[PDB]
Amino acid sequence: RWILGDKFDTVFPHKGSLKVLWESRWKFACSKSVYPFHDGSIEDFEPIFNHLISKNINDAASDEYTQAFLPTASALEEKAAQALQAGKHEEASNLLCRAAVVYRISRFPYVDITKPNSIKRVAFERQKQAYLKATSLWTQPIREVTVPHTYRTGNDGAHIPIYIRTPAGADQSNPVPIVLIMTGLDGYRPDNSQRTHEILARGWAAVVAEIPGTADCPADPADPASPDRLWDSVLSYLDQRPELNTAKMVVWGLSAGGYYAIRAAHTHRDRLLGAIAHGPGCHYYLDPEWLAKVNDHEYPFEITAAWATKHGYKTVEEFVAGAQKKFSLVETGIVDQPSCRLLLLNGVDDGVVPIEDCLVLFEHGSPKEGRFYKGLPHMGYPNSLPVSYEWLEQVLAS
Ligand SMILES: Oc1cc(O)c2ccccc2c1
Repeated sequence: RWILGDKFDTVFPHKGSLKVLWESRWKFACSKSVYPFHDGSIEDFEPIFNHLISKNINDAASDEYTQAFLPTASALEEKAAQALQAGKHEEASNLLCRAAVVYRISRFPYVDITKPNSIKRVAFERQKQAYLKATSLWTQPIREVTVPHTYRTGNDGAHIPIYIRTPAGADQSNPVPIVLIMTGLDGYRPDNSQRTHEILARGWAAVVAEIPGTADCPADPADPASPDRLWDSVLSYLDQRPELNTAKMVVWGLSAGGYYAIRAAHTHRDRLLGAIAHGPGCHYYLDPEWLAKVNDHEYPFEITAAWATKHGYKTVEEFVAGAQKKFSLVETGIVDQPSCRLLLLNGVDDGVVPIEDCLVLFEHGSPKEGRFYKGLPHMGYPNSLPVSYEWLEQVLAS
């Protein structure tokens, strides 16, 4: 049935084994300081994972996993405190960024938005504090703005915390283009350092916002229209900001954020020059046959429990039964209207969201843009990253 083919019916070897996950993927990813260990150091993680493997802790959702990371984070914060006092601001920033990655992995894969007393929420709260302190020392610092949700209705929260970073020379006389990052299930606003570096290096502003049913997003996760109101608030705030040119704006949806990039490309087409959807779902990812096997593929841990809560469902059974008809951009007809330019990027052999969720968008609305990587899993890294920046350079060209 699925383009994924033989791999669909496979149980991936790291399933329920943090040992195999580490030894076969995460150890290498950590060494290279690439996702999910970007900004991070193997010297910080190897002792923690050796501890987790020795105690045979495989459930990332459990407190035993989360709390294994916190003493390392503490020691890094003290090393940073020492570095700062000695006037070593670059070292202190790096140590705090390293602490942020330790907190990030500790709260993998999902901070439960309904359980604010959870250790993973506490980990995320400490990560944000570490990260803001680290980035306050940058020549172009990341600044948090709490955007009032003026377009809030129903069960929407009041406040939209976003990260903004502006390149050197950005002012009312010379306002700069905007790349608006929409983050994912396991990546929130502090998890995008290198993306902000690249955006600023091309003379653009970086704005980072979390998606409904994650992190500090106030959008009603149960209301499919909640993202539309969320972006009405964010885009209205950016319109007012004198140094940011909203006439040259692109949205960048990462993984779970890809759904929201695709949706926004239709709902807000007249306010966007373009949208990138990186490893997106929009329809077939909520197919019960797909959700039956999604836990058996490349995602480091169980995903269906996190997905249930992120889609505003109290139970996984209720999620599998109801999600597609409610949230599908195809089923609901969101795709049957025009869109701004939309670049779809993924691995052909994505076992997290199906490649069919890129391909189906070519059978609706405006012409779409795509590059899909043969034999590559979810996100189609590393190939899919540099093409992202090539496309932004074209769309935002002077
Ligand atoms: O921002 C992201 C999010 C992901 O889920 C990724 C997965 C694999 C490789 C890079 C990623 C980057």
